[PDB]
Amino acid sequence: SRRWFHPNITGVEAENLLLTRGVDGSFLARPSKSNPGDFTLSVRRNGAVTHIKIQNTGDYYDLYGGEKFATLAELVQYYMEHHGQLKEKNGDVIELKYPLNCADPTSERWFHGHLSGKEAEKLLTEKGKHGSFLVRESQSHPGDFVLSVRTGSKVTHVMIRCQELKYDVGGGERFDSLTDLVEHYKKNPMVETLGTVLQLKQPLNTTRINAAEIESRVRELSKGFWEEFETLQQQECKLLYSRKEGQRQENKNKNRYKNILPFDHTRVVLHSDYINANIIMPKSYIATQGCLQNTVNDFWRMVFQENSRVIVMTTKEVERGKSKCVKYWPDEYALKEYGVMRVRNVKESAAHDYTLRELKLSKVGQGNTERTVWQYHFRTWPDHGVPSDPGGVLDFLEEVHHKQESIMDAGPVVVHCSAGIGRTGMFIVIDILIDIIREKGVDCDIDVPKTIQMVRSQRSGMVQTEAQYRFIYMAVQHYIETLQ
Repeated sequence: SRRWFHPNITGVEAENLLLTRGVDGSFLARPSKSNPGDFTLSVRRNGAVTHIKIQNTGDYYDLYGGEKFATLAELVQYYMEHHGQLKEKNGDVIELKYPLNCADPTSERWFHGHLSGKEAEKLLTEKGKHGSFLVRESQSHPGDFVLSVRTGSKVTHVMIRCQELKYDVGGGERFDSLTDLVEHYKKNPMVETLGTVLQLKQPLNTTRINAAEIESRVRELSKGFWEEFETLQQQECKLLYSRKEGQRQENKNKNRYKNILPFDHTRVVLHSDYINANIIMPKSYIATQGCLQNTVNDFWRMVFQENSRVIVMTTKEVERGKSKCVKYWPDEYALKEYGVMRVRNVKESAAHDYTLRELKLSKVGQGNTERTVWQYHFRTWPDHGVPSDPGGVLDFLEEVHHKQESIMDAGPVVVHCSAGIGRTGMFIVIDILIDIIREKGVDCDIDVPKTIQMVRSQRSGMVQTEAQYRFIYMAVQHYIETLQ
Protein backbone atom coordinates (compact mmCIF):
# COMPACT_ATOMS: atom_id res chain seq x y z
CA SER A 1 0.00 0.00 0.00
CA ARG A 2 3.16 2.16 0.41
CA ARG A 3 1.60 3.18 3.71
CA TRP A 4 4.57 1.41 5.32
CA PHE A 5 7.01 3.85 3.67
CA HIS A 6 7.79 6.94 5.78
CA PRO A 7 9.41 9.65 3.58
CA ASN A 8 10.16 12.12 6.40
CA ILE A 9 11.23 10.06 9.36
CA THR A 10 14.49 9.76 11.32
CA GLY A 11 16.04 6.51 12.54
CA VAL A 12 15.39 7.49 16.15
CA GLU A 13 11.82 8.49 15.28
CA ALA A 14 11.39 5.14 13.54
CA GLU A 15 12.50 3.39 16.72
CA ASN A 16 10.07 5.27 18.96
CA LEU A 17 7.15 4.64 16.64
CA LEU A 18 7.70 0.89 16.32
CA LEU A 19 8.31 0.72 20.06
CA THR A 20 5.19 2.59 21.16
CA ARG A 21 2.64 2.19 18.37
CA GLY A 22 4.05 -1.05 16.94
CA VAL A 23 4.51 -4.64 18.12
CA ASP A 24 6.76 -7.58 17.38
CA GLY A 25 6.70 -8.12 13.62
CA SER A 26 5.81 -4.47 12.94
CA PHE A 27 7.87 -2.68 10.32
CA LEU A 28 8.33 0.34 8.08
CA ALA A 29 10.70 1.57 5.38
CA ARG A 30 12.34 4.98 5.12
CA PRO A 31 15.04 6.81 3.21
CA SER A 32 18.33 6.28 5.03
CA LYS A 33 20.09 9.43 6.21
CA SER A 34 23.21 7.40 6.88
CA ASN A 35 24.34 8.31 3.34
CA PRO A 36 21.38 9.07 0.95
CA GLY A 37 20.29 6.91 -1.98
CA ASP A 38 20.00 4.17 0.61
CA PHE A 39 16.85 3.06 2.38
CA THR A 40 16.27 1.26 5.62
CA LEU A 41 13.88 -1.50 6.58
CA SER A 42 13.09 -0.94 10.26
CA VAL A 43 11.66 -3.97 12.01
CA ARG A 44 10.66 -4.87 15.52
CA ARG A 45 11.30 -8.25 17.15
CA ASN A 46 11.86 -9.42 20.73
CA GLY A 47 10.76 -5.99 21.96
CA ALA A 48 13.61 -4.32 20.08
CA VAL A 49 14.14 -2.78 16.68
CA THR A 50 16.72 -3.56 14.03
CA HIS A 51 17.44 -1.36 11.03
CA ILE A 52 18.35 -3.11 7.78
CA LYS A 53 20.18 -1.43 4.92
CA ILE A 54 18.89 -1.59 1.38
CA GLN A 55 21.18 -0.13 -1.24
CA ASN A 56 20.26 1.18 -4.63
CA THR A 57 23.23 2.04 -6.80
CA GLY A 58 21.32 2.21 -10.07
CA ASP A 59 20.66 -1.43 -10.99
CA TYR A 60 18.38 -2.70 -8.18
CA TYR A 61 17.58 -2.70 -4.44
CA ASP A 62 19.99 -4.88 -2.52
CA LEU A 63 18.61 -5.91 0.85
CA TYR A 64 21.58 -6.74 3.10
CA GLY A 65 21.31 -10.38 4.17
CA GLY A 66 18.47 -10.78 1.69
CA GLU A 67 17.73 -10.80 -2.01
CA LYS A 68 17.82 -8.16 -4.78
CA PHE A 69 14.58 -6.53 -5.94
CA ALA A 70 13.04 -4.22 -8.53
CA THR A 71 10.97 -2.13 -6.09
CA LEU A 72 10.56 -1.73 -2.33
CA ALA A 73 6.97 -2.87 -2.78
CA GLU A 74 8.07 -6.11 -4.42
CA LEU A 75 10.57 -6.52 -1.61
CA VAL A 76 7.90 -6.09 1.05
CA GLN A 77 5.40 -8.42 -0.70
CA TYR A 78 8.03 -11.10 -0.96
CA TYR A 79 8.95 -11.12 2.73
CA MET A 80 5.37 -10.73 3.93
CA GLU A 81 4.64 -14.01 2.13
CA HIS A 82 7.77 -16.18 2.07
CA HIS A 83 8.48 -16.46 5.79
CA GLY A 84 11.85 -17.66 7.11
CA GLN A 85 13.71 -16.05 4.20
CA LEU A 86 14.51 -12.74 5.90
CA LYS A 87 17.46 -13.44 8.15
CA GLU A 88 19.13 -11.16 10.69
CA LYS A 89 22.56 -12.00 12.13
CA ASN A 90 23.03 -14.49 9.28
CA GLY A 91 20.95 -16.73 11.53
CA ASP A 92 18.02 -15.04 13.27
CA VAL A 93 14.98 -14.75 11.03
CA ILE A 94 12.88 -11.59 11.04
CA GLU A 95 9.21 -11.59 10.15
CA LEU A 96 7.48 -8.80 8.31
CA LYS A 97 3.90 -9.03 9.51
CA TYR A 98 2.45 -5.63 10.36
CA PRO A 99 3.08 -2.63 8.05
CA LEU A 100 3.17 0.41 10.30
CA ASN A 101 1.20 3.01 8.32
CA CYS A 102 2.37 6.52 7.51
CA ALA A 103 -0.05 9.40 7.96
CA ASP A 104 2.26 11.75 6.01
CA PRO A 105 0.45 12.85 2.82
CA THR A 106 3.39 14.56 1.00
CA SER A 107 3.92 11.61 -1.41
CA GLU A 108 0.32 11.53 -2.65
CA ARG A 109 -0.27 12.82 -6.19
CA TRP A 110 -3.28 14.76 -4.96
CA PHE A 111 -1.39 16.49 -2.12
CA HIS A 112 0.14 19.95 -2.38
CA GLY A 113 0.32 22.05 0.75
CA HIS A 114 1.62 25.65 0.49
CA LEU A 115 -1.01 26.34 -2.20
CA SER A 116 -3.54 29.19 -2.17
CA GLY A 117 -7.25 28.91 -2.81
CA LYS A 118 -7.04 30.95 -5.97
CA GLU A 119 -3.95 29.32 -7.44
CA ALA A 120 -5.93 26.13 -6.84
CA GLU A 121 -8.94 27.29 -8.86
CA LYS A 122 -6.64 28.38 -11.68
CA LEU A 123 -4.87 25.01 -12.06
CA LEU A 124 -8.14 23.07 -11.64
CA THR A 125 -9.39 25.39 -14.36
CA GLU A 126 -6.41 25.17 -16.68
CA LYS A 127 -5.44 21.57 -16.20
CA GLY A 128 -8.44 19.83 -14.65
CA LYS A 129 -11.27 17.76 -16.05
CA HIS A 130 -14.21 16.00 -14.46
CA GLY A 131 -13.14 14.33 -11.24
CA SER A 132 -9.85 16.18 -10.80
CA PHE A 133 -9.03 17.12 -7.23
CA LEU A 134 -6.37 18.23 -4.83
CA VAL A 135 -5.88 18.79 -1.14
CA ARG A 136 -4.16 21.90 0.19
CA GLU A 137 -3.47 23.42 3.60
CA SER A 138 -5.96 25.97 4.84
CA GLN A 139 -4.44 29.44 5.10
CA SER A 140 -7.56 31.03 6.58
CA HIS A 141 -7.97 28.37 9.30
CA PRO A 142 -4.34 27.15 9.58
CA GLY A 143 -3.75 23.52 10.56
CA ASP A 144 -6.86 22.66 8.57
CA PHE A 145 -6.97 21.63 4.92
CA VAL A 146 -9.24 22.00 1.93
CA LEU A 147 -10.21 19.52 -0.76
CA SER A 148 -10.91 21.16 -4.11
CA VAL A 149 -12.64 19.25 -6.92
CA ARG A 150 -13.66 20.06 -10.49
CA THR A 151 -16.97 18.88 -11.94
CA GLY A 152 -15.97 19.48 -15.60
CA SER A 153 -18.05 23.97 -15.17
CA LYS A 154 -17.66 24.17 -11.39
CA VAL A 155 -15.06 24.11 -8.64
CA THR A 156 -16.28 23.05 -5.21
CA HIS A 157 -14.27 23.41 -1.98
CA VAL A 158 -14.69 21.19 1.10
CA MET A 159 -13.04 22.10 4.42
CA ILE A 160 -11.06 19.31 6.07
CA ARG A 161 -10.61 19.61 9.82
CA CYS A 162 -7.69 18.29 11.79
CA GLN A 163 -8.82 17.51 15.33
CA GLU A 164 -6.00 15.97 17.36
CA LEU A 165 -4.41 14.43 14.24
CA LYS A 166 -7.71 12.99 12.98
CA TYR A 167 -9.41 14.21 9.81
CA ASP A 168 -13.08 14.86 9.02
CA VAL A 169 -15.23 16.88 6.61
CA GLY A 170 -17.33 18.31 9.46
CA GLY A 171 -19.33 15.20 10.28
CA GLY A 172 -19.20 11.43 9.94
CA GLU A 173 -16.05 9.37 10.35
CA ARG A 174 -12.82 10.68 11.89
CA PHE A 175 -9.88 9.22 9.93
CA ASP A 176 -6.29 8.38 10.91
CA SER A 177 -4.94 10.14 7.82
CA LEU A 178 -5.89 12.24 4.80
CA THR A 179 -5.14 9.24 2.61
CA ASP A 180 -7.84 7.23 4.37
CA LEU A 181 -10.14 10.24 4.19
CA VAL A 182 -9.41 10.60 0.48
CA GLU A 183 -9.74 6.91 -0.31
CA HIS A 184 -13.01 6.79 1.59
CA TYR A 185 -14.63 9.52 -0.52
CA LYS A 186 -13.20 8.25 -3.81
CA LYS A 187 -15.50 5.28 -3.38
CA ASN A 188 -18.16 6.91 -1.24
CA PRO A 189 -18.65 10.22 -3.06
CA MET A 190 -20.15 13.29 -1.41
CA VAL A 191 -23.39 14.85 -2.60
CA GLU A 192 -24.14 18.55 -2.50
CA THR A 193 -27.42 19.69 -1.08
CA LEU A 194 -28.51 20.43 -4.68
CA GLY A 195 -27.65 17.09 -6.23
CA THR A 196 -24.15 17.27 -7.60
CA VAL A 197 -21.88 14.37 -6.68
CA LEU A 198 -18.25 15.06 -5.88
CA GLN A 199 -16.43 12.23 -7.66
CA LEU A 200 -12.78 12.07 -6.72
CA LYS A 201 -11.53 10.47 -9.91
CA GLN A 202 -7.96 11.58 -10.57
CA PRO A 203 -5.58 13.93 -8.72
CA LEU A 204 -4.76 17.15 -10.53
CA ASN A 205 -1.79 16.67 -12.86
CA THR A 206 1.03 18.98 -11.81
CA THR A 207 3.80 17.42 -13.90
CA ARG A 208 2.69 17.57 -17.53
CA ILE A 209 4.29 20.63 -19.16
CA ASN A 210 4.72 22.22 -22.52
CA ALA A 211 8.15 21.06 -23.77
CA ALA A 212 9.11 24.66 -24.65
CA GLU A 213 9.25 25.43 -20.90
CA ILE A 214 11.45 22.63 -19.60
CA GLU A 215 14.15 25.17 -18.79
CA SER A 216 11.61 26.76 -16.51
CA ARG A 217 10.27 23.56 -14.94
CA VAL A 218 13.76 22.26 -14.22
CA ARG A 219 14.98 25.37 -12.36
CA GLU A 220 11.81 25.18 -10.27
CA LEU A 221 12.44 21.48 -9.46
CA SER A 222 16.04 22.44 -8.72
CA LYS A 223 15.50 24.01 -5.28
CA GLY A 224 11.84 19.42 -5.88
CA PHE A 225 13.08 16.48 -7.94
CA TRP A 226 12.97 14.40 -4.77
CA GLU A 227 9.35 15.04 -3.78
CA GLU A 228 8.40 14.36 -7.35
CA PHE A 229 10.39 11.16 -7.66
CA GLU A 230 9.02 9.99 -4.32
CA THR A 231 5.47 10.80 -5.42
CA LEU A 232 6.03 8.43 -8.36
CA GLN A 233 7.56 5.77 -6.06
CA GLN A 234 4.41 5.84 -3.93
CA GLN A 235 2.51 4.66 -7.04
CA GLU A 236 4.46 1.39 -7.36
CA CYS A 237 1.99 -0.61 -5.23
CA LYS A 238 -0.51 -0.19 -8.07
CA LEU A 239 1.97 -2.13 -10.18
CA LEU A 240 2.22 -5.52 -8.48
CA TYR A 241 1.44 -7.71 -11.47
CA SER A 242 1.83 -11.44 -11.59
CA ARG A 243 5.29 -12.88 -12.28
CA LYS A 244 4.59 -16.61 -12.08
CA GLU A 245 6.43 -17.90 -15.18
CA GLY A 246 9.86 -16.69 -14.02
CA GLN A 247 9.18 -18.29 -10.66
CA ARG A 248 8.88 -21.84 -12.02
CA GLN A 249 11.64 -24.25 -10.97
CA GLU A 250 12.48 -24.76 -14.65
CA ASN A 251 12.96 -20.99 -15.20
CA LYS A 252 14.76 -20.05 -11.98
CA ASN A 253 18.25 -20.57 -13.49
CA LYS A 254 17.38 -18.34 -16.42
CA ASN A 255 17.19 -15.33 -14.14
CA ARG A 256 20.32 -13.42 -13.18
CA TYR A 257 18.56 -12.08 -10.10
CA LYS A 258 15.99 -14.44 -8.60
CA ASN A 259 13.34 -11.87 -7.66
CA ILE A 260 13.62 -9.51 -10.58
CA LEU A 261 11.28 -11.22 -12.98
CA PRO A 262 9.24 -10.23 -16.04
CA PHE A 263 5.51 -9.57 -15.70
CA ASP A 264 3.45 -12.44 -17.08
CA HIS A 265 1.30 -10.07 -19.15
CA THR A 266 4.16 -8.41 -21.15
CA ARG A 267 6.93 -11.04 -21.08
CA VAL A 268 8.68 -12.06 -24.28
CA VAL A 269 7.57 -15.66 -25.09
CA LEU A 270 10.06 -17.68 -27.15
CA HIS A 271 8.67 -20.04 -29.81
CA SER A 272 11.49 -23.72 -23.58
CA ASP A 273 9.57 -20.47 -24.01
CA TYR A 274 11.10 -18.40 -21.25
CA ILE A 275 13.37 -15.39 -21.28
CA ASN A 276 13.67 -12.69 -18.65
CA ALA A 277 12.45 -9.84 -20.89
CA ASN A 278 9.39 -7.66 -21.65
CA ILE A 279 7.90 -5.83 -24.57
CA ILE A 280 7.67 -2.14 -23.76
CA MET A 281 5.15 -0.16 -25.80
CA PRO A 282 4.85 3.63 -25.35
CA LYS A 283 8.67 2.52 -31.91
CA SER A 284 8.46 -0.40 -29.45
CA TYR A 285 11.21 -1.82 -27.23
CA ILE A 286 12.27 -4.98 -25.42
CA ALA A 287 13.83 -4.57 -22.02
CA THR A 288 15.86 -7.55 -20.89
CA GLN A 289 18.58 -8.52 -18.43
CA GLY A 290 22.21 -9.04 -19.40
CA CYS A 291 22.66 -12.60 -20.72
CA LEU A 292 23.76 -15.45 -18.52
CA GLN A 293 26.14 -18.05 -19.99
CA ASN A 294 23.12 -20.33 -20.22
CA THR A 295 20.67 -17.82 -21.79
CA VAL A 296 22.81 -16.64 -24.70
CA ASN A 297 21.02 -19.00 -27.12
CA ASP A 298 17.68 -17.76 -25.82
CA PHE A 299 18.78 -14.15 -26.27
CA TRP A 300 19.63 -14.56 -29.96
CA ARG A 301 16.51 -16.69 -30.61
CA MET A 302 14.56 -13.76 -29.18
CA VAL A 303 16.30 -11.22 -31.37
CA PHE A 304 15.69 -13.41 -34.43
CA GLN A 305 12.09 -14.16 -33.64
CA GLU A 306 11.17 -10.50 -33.03
CA ASN A 307 13.05 -9.26 -36.06
CA SER A 308 14.98 -6.77 -33.91
CA ARG A 309 17.83 -5.12 -35.85
CA VAL A 310 19.15 -2.82 -33.16
CA ILE A 311 20.46 -3.73 -29.72
CA VAL A 312 21.49 -1.23 -27.10
CA MET A 313 23.84 -2.29 -24.37
CA THR A 314 24.03 0.13 -21.46
CA THR A 315 26.64 -1.60 -19.34
CA LYS A 316 30.26 -2.64 -19.54
CA GLU A 317 30.61 -6.40 -19.16
CA VAL A 318 32.14 -5.73 -15.75
CA GLU A 319 31.58 -2.71 -13.49
CA ARG A 320 32.99 -2.15 -9.98
CA GLY A 321 34.42 -5.67 -10.07
CA LYS A 322 31.01 -7.25 -10.70
CA SER A 323 29.86 -9.11 -13.79
CA LYS A 324 26.93 -7.38 -15.42
CA CYS A 325 26.64 -9.22 -18.69
CA VAL A 326 28.56 -11.92 -20.48
CA LYS A 327 30.17 -11.28 -23.84
CA TYR A 328 27.43 -12.70 -26.08
CA TRP A 329 28.88 -11.72 -29.46
CA PRO A 330 31.92 -12.91 -31.50
CA ASP A 331 35.34 -11.23 -31.59
CA GLU A 332 35.62 -8.87 -34.56
CA TYR A 333 35.73 -10.92 -37.81
CA ALA A 334 34.77 -14.13 -36.01
CA LEU A 335 31.66 -16.26 -36.40
CA LYS A 336 29.89 -18.30 -33.66
CA GLU A 337 26.99 -20.72 -33.23
CA TYR A 338 24.71 -20.26 -30.25
CA GLY A 339 22.59 -23.34 -30.39
CA VAL A 340 20.89 -22.98 -33.75
CA MET A 341 21.70 -19.29 -34.00
CA ARG A 342 24.71 -18.13 -35.95
CA VAL A 343 26.26 -14.67 -35.66
CA ARG A 344 29.12 -13.05 -37.54
CA ASN A 345 30.89 -9.94 -36.23
CA VAL A 346 31.41 -8.13 -39.55
CA LYS A 347 32.90 -4.86 -38.28
CA GLU A 348 33.47 -2.75 -35.17
CA SER A 349 33.84 1.02 -34.97
CA ALA A 350 34.61 2.85 -31.74
CA ALA A 351 33.38 6.35 -31.05
CA HIS A 352 34.19 8.21 -27.90
CA ASP A 353 31.13 7.17 -25.92
CA TYR A 354 30.28 3.82 -27.38
CA THR A 355 31.27 1.04 -29.78
CA LEU A 356 29.22 -0.12 -32.73
CA ARG A 357 29.22 -3.76 -33.80
CA GLU A 358 27.78 -4.88 -37.13
CA LEU A 359 26.56 -8.43 -36.66
CA LYS A 360 25.00 -10.90 -39.10
CA LEU A 361 22.41 -13.16 -37.50
CA SER A 362 20.86 -16.36 -38.91
CA LYS A 363 19.45 -19.74 -38.08
CA VAL A 364 21.97 -22.49 -38.70
CA GLY A 365 21.05 -24.29 -41.93
CA GLN A 366 18.99 -21.42 -43.33
CA GLY A 367 21.11 -18.69 -44.95
CA ASN A 368 18.05 -17.07 -46.52
CA THR A 369 17.15 -15.94 -43.00
CA GLU A 370 20.16 -13.72 -42.56
CA ARG A 371 19.79 -10.12 -41.41
CA THR A 372 22.14 -7.39 -40.12
CA VAL A 373 21.74 -6.63 -36.41
CA TRP A 374 23.37 -3.41 -35.15
CA GLN A 375 24.68 -3.37 -31.59
CA TYR A 376 25.44 -0.10 -29.84
CA HIS A 377 27.52 -0.54 -26.74
CA PHE A 378 27.60 2.36 -24.31
CA ARG A 379 30.98 2.36 -22.63
CA THR A 380 31.29 5.63 -20.74
CA TRP A 381 28.69 5.32 -17.97
CA PRO A 382 30.43 6.30 -14.68
CA ASP A 383 31.15 4.23 -11.55
CA HIS A 384 28.74 6.22 -9.42
CA GLY A 385 25.66 8.22 -10.30
CA VAL A 386 24.93 9.40 -13.81
CA PRO A 387 26.91 11.29 -16.48
CA SER A 388 27.46 15.02 -15.90
CA ASP A 389 26.63 15.94 -19.49
CA PRO A 390 23.75 14.25 -21.27
CA GLY A 391 25.27 15.02 -24.67
CA GLY A 392 26.84 11.56 -24.77
CA VAL A 393 23.69 9.55 -24.08
CA LEU A 394 21.86 11.92 -26.44
CA ASP A 395 24.12 11.52 -29.49
CA PHE A 396 24.13 7.80 -28.70
CA LEU A 397 20.32 7.77 -28.69
CA GLU A 398 19.93 9.91 -31.82
CA GLU A 399 22.35 7.55 -33.59
CA VAL A 400 20.33 4.56 -32.41
CA HIS A 401 17.10 6.20 -33.49
CA HIS A 402 18.46 6.75 -37.00
CA LYS A 403 19.70 3.22 -37.45
CA GLN A 404 16.27 2.01 -36.35
CA GLU A 405 14.51 4.46 -38.68
CA SER A 406 16.66 3.52 -41.70
CA ILE A 407 15.64 -0.18 -41.62
CA MET A 408 12.25 -1.18 -43.04
CA ASP A 409 10.01 -3.40 -40.90
CA ALA A 410 12.59 -3.56 -38.08
CA GLY A 411 11.34 -5.14 -34.84
CA PRO A 412 11.61 -3.71 -31.31
CA VAL A 413 14.85 -2.19 -30.09
CA VAL A 414 16.47 -4.50 -27.54
CA VAL A 415 17.79 -2.62 -24.51
CA HIS A 416 19.62 -4.22 -21.63
CA CYS A 417 22.02 -3.63 -18.78
CA SER A 418 22.27 -6.14 -15.93
CA ALA A 419 18.93 -6.50 -14.17
CA GLY A 420 17.35 -4.66 -17.12
CA ILE A 421 15.46 -2.07 -15.06
CA GLY A 422 17.85 0.80 -14.21
CA ARG A 423 19.85 2.32 -17.06
CA THR A 424 17.62 0.24 -19.30
CA GLY A 425 14.51 2.03 -18.05
CA MET A 426 16.29 5.34 -18.19
CA PHE A 427 17.30 4.99 -21.83
CA ILE A 428 13.90 3.80 -23.05
CA VAL A 429 12.07 6.63 -21.23
CA ILE A 430 14.45 9.26 -22.56
CA ASP A 431 13.97 7.82 -26.05
CA ILE A 432 10.19 7.78 -25.74
CA LEU A 433 10.19 11.44 -24.62
CA ILE A 434 12.29 12.66 -27.53
CA ASP A 435 10.28 10.64 -30.00
CA ILE A 436 7.23 12.74 -29.04
CA ILE A 437 9.29 15.85 -29.73
CA ARG A 438 10.85 14.84 -33.05
CA GLU A 439 7.29 14.13 -34.20
CA LYS A 440 5.35 17.03 -32.68
CA GLY A 441 8.14 19.60 -32.58
CA VAL A 442 8.69 21.80 -29.53
CA ASP A 443 5.07 22.87 -29.06
CA CYS A 444 3.96 19.73 -27.25
CA ASP A 445 3.14 18.25 -23.85
CA ILE A 446 5.55 15.91 -22.09
CA ASP A 447 5.20 14.33 -18.64
CA VAL A 448 8.21 12.56 -17.09
CA PRO A 449 6.64 10.80 -14.02
CA LYS A 450 3.61 9.61 -15.95
CA THR A 451 5.82 8.32 -18.74
CA ILE A 452 7.94 6.33 -16.32
CA GLN A 453 4.78 5.07 -14.63
CA MET A 454 3.47 3.82 -17.98
CA VAL A 455 6.74 1.96 -18.57
CA ARG A 456 6.74 0.56 -15.02
CA SER A 457 3.50 -1.23 -15.77
CA GLN A 458 5.28 -3.19 -18.49
CA ARG A 459 8.48 -4.21 -16.67
CA SER A 460 9.15 -3.93 -12.90
CA GLY A 461 10.75 -0.79 -11.51
CA MET A 462 12.01 0.83 -14.73
CA VAL A 463 14.14 3.89 -13.81
CA GLN A 464 15.65 3.04 -10.41
CA THR A 465 17.06 6.22 -8.78
CA GLU A 466 16.28 9.90 -8.30
CA ALA A 467 19.66 10.41 -9.96
CA GLN A 468 18.29 8.67 -13.10
CA TYR A 469 15.08 10.67 -12.73
CA ARG A 470 16.95 13.97 -12.67
CA PHE A 471 19.09 12.81 -15.59
CA ILE A 472 16.00 12.25 -17.77
CA TYR A 473 14.98 15.87 -17.23
CA MET A 474 18.48 17.10 -18.05
CA ALA A 475 18.55 14.95 -21.16
CA VAL A 476 15.25 16.19 -22.54
CA GLN A 477 15.98 19.84 -21.71
CA HIS A 478 19.30 19.48 -23.49
CA TYR A 479 17.69 18.11 -26.66
CA ILE A 480 15.13 20.93 -26.49
CA GLU A 481 17.69 23.69 -26.03
CA THR A 482 19.85 22.41 -28.90
CA LEU A 483 16.80 22.34 -31.18
CA GLN A 484 17.42 26.10 -31.31
